[PDB]
Amino acid sequence: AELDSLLGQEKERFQVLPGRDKMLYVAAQNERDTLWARQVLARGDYDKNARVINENEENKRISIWLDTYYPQLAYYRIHFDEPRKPVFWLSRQRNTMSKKELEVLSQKLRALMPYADSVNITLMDDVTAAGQAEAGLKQQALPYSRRNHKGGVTFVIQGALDDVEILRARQFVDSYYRTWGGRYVQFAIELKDD
Amino acid sequence: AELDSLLGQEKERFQVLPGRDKMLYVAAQNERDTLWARQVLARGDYDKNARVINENEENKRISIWLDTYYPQLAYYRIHFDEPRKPVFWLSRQRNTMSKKELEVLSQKLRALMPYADSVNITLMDDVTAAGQAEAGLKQQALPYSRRNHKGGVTFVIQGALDDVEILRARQFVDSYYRTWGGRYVQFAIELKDD
Amino acid sequence: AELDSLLGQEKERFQVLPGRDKMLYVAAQNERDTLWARQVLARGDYDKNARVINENEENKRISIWLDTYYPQLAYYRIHFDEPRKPVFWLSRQRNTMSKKELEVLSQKLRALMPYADSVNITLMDDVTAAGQAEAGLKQQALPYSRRNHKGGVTFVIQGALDDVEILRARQFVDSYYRTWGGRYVQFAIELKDD
Amino acid sequence: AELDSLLGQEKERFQVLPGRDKMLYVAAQNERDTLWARQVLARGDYDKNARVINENEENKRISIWLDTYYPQLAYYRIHFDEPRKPVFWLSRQRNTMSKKELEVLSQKLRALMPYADSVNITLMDDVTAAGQAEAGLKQQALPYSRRNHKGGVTFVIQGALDDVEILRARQFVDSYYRTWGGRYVQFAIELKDD
Amino acid sequence: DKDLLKGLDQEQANEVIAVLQMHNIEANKIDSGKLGYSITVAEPDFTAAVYWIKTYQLPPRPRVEIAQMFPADSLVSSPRAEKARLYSAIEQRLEQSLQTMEGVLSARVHISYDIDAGENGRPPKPVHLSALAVYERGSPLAHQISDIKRFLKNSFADVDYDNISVVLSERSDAQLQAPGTPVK
Amino acid sequence: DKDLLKGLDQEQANEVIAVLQMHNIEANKIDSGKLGYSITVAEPDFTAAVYWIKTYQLPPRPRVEIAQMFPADSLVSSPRAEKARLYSAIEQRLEQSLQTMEGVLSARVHISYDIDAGENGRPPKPVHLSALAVYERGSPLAHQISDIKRFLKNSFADVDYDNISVVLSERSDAQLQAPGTPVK
Amino acid sequence: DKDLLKGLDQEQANEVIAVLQMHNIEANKIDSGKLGYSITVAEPDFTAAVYWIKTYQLPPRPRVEIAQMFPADSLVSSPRAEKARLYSAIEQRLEQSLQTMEGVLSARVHISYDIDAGENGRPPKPVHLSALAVYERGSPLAHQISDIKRFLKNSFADVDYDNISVVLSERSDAQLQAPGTPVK
Amino acid sequence: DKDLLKGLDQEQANEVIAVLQMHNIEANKIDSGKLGYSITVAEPDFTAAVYWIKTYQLPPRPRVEIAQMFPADSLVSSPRAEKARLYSAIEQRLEQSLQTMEGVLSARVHISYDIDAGENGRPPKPVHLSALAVYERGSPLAHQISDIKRFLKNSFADVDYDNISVVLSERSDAQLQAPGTPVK
Repeated sequence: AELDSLLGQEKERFQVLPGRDKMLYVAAQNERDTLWARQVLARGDYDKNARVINENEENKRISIWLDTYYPQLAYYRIHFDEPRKPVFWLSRQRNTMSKKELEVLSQKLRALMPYADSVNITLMDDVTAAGQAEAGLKQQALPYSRRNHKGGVTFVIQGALDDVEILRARQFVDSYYRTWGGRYVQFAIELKDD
Repeated sequence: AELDSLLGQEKERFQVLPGRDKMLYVAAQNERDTLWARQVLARGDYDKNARVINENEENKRISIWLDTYYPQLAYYRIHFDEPRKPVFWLSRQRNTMSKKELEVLSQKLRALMPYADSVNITLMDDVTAAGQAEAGLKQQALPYSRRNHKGGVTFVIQGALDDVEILRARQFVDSYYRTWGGRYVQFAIELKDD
Repeated sequence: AELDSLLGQEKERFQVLPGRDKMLYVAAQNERDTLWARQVLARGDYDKNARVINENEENKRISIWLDTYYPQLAYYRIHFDEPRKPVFWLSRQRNTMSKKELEVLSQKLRALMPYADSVNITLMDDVTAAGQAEAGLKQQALPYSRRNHKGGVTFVIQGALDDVEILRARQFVDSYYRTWGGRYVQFAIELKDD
Repeated sequence: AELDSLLGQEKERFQVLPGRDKMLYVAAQNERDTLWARQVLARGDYDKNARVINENEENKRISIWLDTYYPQLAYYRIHFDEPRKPVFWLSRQRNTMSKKELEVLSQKLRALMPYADSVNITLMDDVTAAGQAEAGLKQQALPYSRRNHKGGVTFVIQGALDDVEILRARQFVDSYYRTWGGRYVQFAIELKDD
Repeated sequence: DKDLLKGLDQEQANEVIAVLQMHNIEANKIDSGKLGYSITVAEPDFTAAVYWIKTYQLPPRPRVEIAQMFPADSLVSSPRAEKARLYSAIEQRLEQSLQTMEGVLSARVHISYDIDAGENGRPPKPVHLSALAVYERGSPLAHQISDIKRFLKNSFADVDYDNISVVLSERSDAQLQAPGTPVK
Repeated sequence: DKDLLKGLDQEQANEVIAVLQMHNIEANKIDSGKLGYSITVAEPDFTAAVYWIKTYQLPPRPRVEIAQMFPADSLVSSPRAEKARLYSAIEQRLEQSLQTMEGVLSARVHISYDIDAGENGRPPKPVHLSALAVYERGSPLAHQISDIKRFLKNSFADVDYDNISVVLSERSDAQLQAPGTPVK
Repeated sequence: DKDLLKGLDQEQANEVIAVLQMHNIEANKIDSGKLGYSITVAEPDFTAAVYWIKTYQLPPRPRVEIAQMFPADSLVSSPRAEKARLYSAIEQRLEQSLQTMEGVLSARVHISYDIDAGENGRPPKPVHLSALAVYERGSPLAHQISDIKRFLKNSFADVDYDNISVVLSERSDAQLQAPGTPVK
Repeated sequence: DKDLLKGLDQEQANEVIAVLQMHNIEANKIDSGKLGYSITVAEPDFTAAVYWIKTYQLPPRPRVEIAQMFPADSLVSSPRAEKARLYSAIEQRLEQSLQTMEGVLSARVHISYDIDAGENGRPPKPVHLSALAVYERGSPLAHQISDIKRFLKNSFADVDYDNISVVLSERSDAQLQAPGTPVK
């Protein structure tokens, strides 16, 4: 039957993806919709193979492949807003890859994402990544100390933070890791006394 | 059947929107009307796809798209008072976009809002945004301290505020974030002792 | 049937208004008559659309439209004593609008009030608004301190006010906000010890 | 019958491997899928021999062979992401093997992995291995002391580490031993008082 | 038509209909004998009426004074229990007396309960008291504030004109008007 | 059609339907005699309605005041038990009185219980108190904050304008509108 | 079709189906009379449903407050037992009151139990308290943190704005959507 | 086919099948009336299933809290027994509250029992407490560690951010997949 109707009543929540290797894919949005769609495909029948992909898990699945075949690669996060073609950010500064094998890298990832059309590899400056993380964390009026390293920064946040600032922190951090991933900036909300 | 009658008795509460991509949309006003209209469409049948959009959620949905395809974009809030065409404010000061691709930006957003006719992109000065936030917060007679940053201001409000001023604060803040959004001015009502 | 008889026995309490956009309107006087007339129209049938408007809510509804399409507009309050044509006060001092687009502003508001004939825009001096607020609040013999701002004044009232003066205060404030609205003068009856 | 259907409903979880020595192999991903697939083959019948291999156990099985027939071999970890051909990392620095017998070493391992096509032996610098272990462990803001040795480093981590840093430690260590193995870098999270 | 409340006693049932006919839906106080009253509304207004049961928290709880929780049937009744029902009967009796002034429809009076003055070995605190009052329409409310505040000053031993807090409010608009049966 | 709750008493059953018809599913308060009421929803909305039973934690627990756990039937009732049901009856009675102000739909009042003042051999703490209040639409809520805070200051012995915490909030939008039976 | 839970009472059975229909498997609350309810799922989802019984530890244990373990039927009830059920009733009653604020769906309140202050011969510790709160979608949660923290400050004698720990979180996405019977 | 466990009650029988279907052998919860449930596996898997009864020590013992061993039916209940069931009810109630945070599936809370503080004639020790928590997949576990550790700090009188030990771990992979009957 049609997988758009084998899933729930709402069509807008999922988006089926006819991948290239005969397997069909359905793109959930979070971990409730993933357990919504991994329930259907494991309970019963679709008359072909079907496999639920997520935005925050397929991102992590590629990095299990990517750290072997490309270690010392500086990248942020892959993005599945339009899941027909993902936008895979890289560090402009910390990547010595030339434009020859970067197009090879747009073809190595397509072997992992059959649903994908072609990976849109772009470059982001590392000073812009640590900038907006700093320009938001002092915009929330939070005490911190930017410590830099060779290949990443770290914003340790300490003190006896009460509730108004402990909740402005988490909806900035979770709004940052949704945007940039967590491979260049680490937030350390380490909460102790005075 | 007619969705104006599949919803409740009151016609003025909702406004159906025949979007361009064959899906019909119904614009609720708040999160009670959204659960009023997301109840109808998920319980039963409309003989086409139908999808409830909100003013404060579709605003947030675009920003999940907009931070990937336009990071370092200074904008305030999109506005759905006339949902046939939204008014999407931008910073006049912090936007280096020329008028060529700003008309492209009025066409990238239409791919996300099929119900929309054409986005009315206008510009607002950042000194006017922080002005009325300051010229209201001292008009409510509230203690504060304006701290500025590169790309946003912050009004931390502290002291042992009692009940008369803690309630003049919230109906100013919620009357500000309804108007300007919360991407340029952050109010920190941090309430401690002396 | 006739809506003058579908409502209660008393004809003088409501006033029906045949608006221009095929919808009929009924003008209540307060929030008991609004729930009197929003009960009739939602329980049953009028053989056309009907919509209850209030004096203190439709005033607030326009300001949700008016702060987007005319921010930095200095106005006091719209008035529905004769609901066929409202009198919409503005600041003579703080409005740089010329008489060309002020007649446009008398036509933008008619798109929001179909029951209205034509908006009677007049001008009131800001020194007269803060004058009668001060010339009443010391006429009630109340301790205060007029603090001025750029675009509004504020009358904070403090001390251990006992019952005779705490009730002369509220029937002056509620007799002021009924007259001038609350967009230029804020009364802060902040009541503490010595 | 077909072993792809003798196993569970989900085809993507396992990957059968027709090895060269008449025995078929099925590659699980972790120790729940291994007990999922070692349950099927020991309960009943496949009409040939079948043997479940794991990523973290077959790695350890080779090292029981490899320390006898190649002691003083500096290697990190074998990798079964594409189990048709594994990538077996070696130390570029601590290996005096020439390219003649290294191709013999790509043929000695094939006698242990009949499912394998041909081992992809590559070389990794030892300063890059200890680099990313150090450049992550200070990126998590953890106290340590790098002590070096002739043929390995050691990151002892001590102090009264509380919960926020004791959990950033383990998802770095387990994300390191998944990548590099544990034959060159040892993490000593030794947790005592002051 | 549709059942909405059952088993009410009398003064709870008369209050609910007073709330409902304020909000333009008619009710029917159907007595069910010894099983209490019952209130039924029509079918198009069962939706709206069950909203106003929620906001007003109808049916009203029985109006509690302090002395209902110190009954003293046969218990020895420790000296805290005597001042509990002593002042509570004074709260009721001053309430009964303000209600018979000129124009006061209803009244509520609270007394500050300094009770543990003897147990701490201290002189007692000054008595504080609060008062509510519902006047007619048309009364000049800024002048009957002095009559009450003069009245129940000297109803106690050591009070001032600062320990008396009277916040009096005129009554609402009169509901004299028939709600109306729904249309068919 | 599908059974959802059984054995409810009256004020619990009227609250559940108020929650359900807020979220656009109709219910049917089916009385089952002495076995309590029963609420049944239709089959396409049994899914959605059992979600709103979970989030609101319906049926509501019986609204508890402090004096329900010090009944004093025939027990000697130690002097802690007297101040427990003393202040608890004052919590209820101030709640009953704020509810009869101008425009207050509902109210809740809590009192700080300094109880062990005599057992420690110390002077007691100042009395602190909190208040909730649900006003109408259209009321200017920043000015009725002073009436309450003036009112129940002098309802106790030693309080200030800093020990009184009143957070009053206007009521929600009126649910006057029929939910609707599902389509077939 | 396949039996999964038997003998449940009411509020345990309504919670399990709320968990199950969240994870896209339908259930059937089959009443079995006086032997409690019963929940049966279909055969292809009996595998998945018994996983979610394990992780959520369904059926839920009865929600325990502190005063259920100090019943005081006829026992002399030592002065530790009075403050145990005293503060426990205050934990419940503040929970009942936060739930009736503007937008709070549910709430939990804990009180620090300094109990042995009199037995050690010491002045008691400051009262600490924690609060949980589930708001609607769309509410600006960084500003209702001040209302609660102002409210239940003055619900106790000696607390500060540092002894109050309120971690409030908006509710999940609404489950309004039918799970679906499996295919044949 | 082959009998493996008999006489189980309900929550023990649902846990065993959850363990068994994790390890790819199907079971059959056969109710035997008032003699409890029964679990039977097939003959080729009776070997493997009785291994997993041994390692997991199934059937699970009833989950014990501290207050089950201080029942206080009619015994005089020495002051050690009051603080035993006092803190034990607080262990349960904080466990019930962490379970209703955002994403916590299950929780366990332990309290350090400084009990003999009054008997030694000493000031009591600081309260130490531990917490376990099972989150969803996909949650960033390094940041919900601060919410819990902020929450149940102020649930007690004198604790620090060093006496709180929270080791939270995300849940396992979902078992949604049918095990399978053996071949013939």
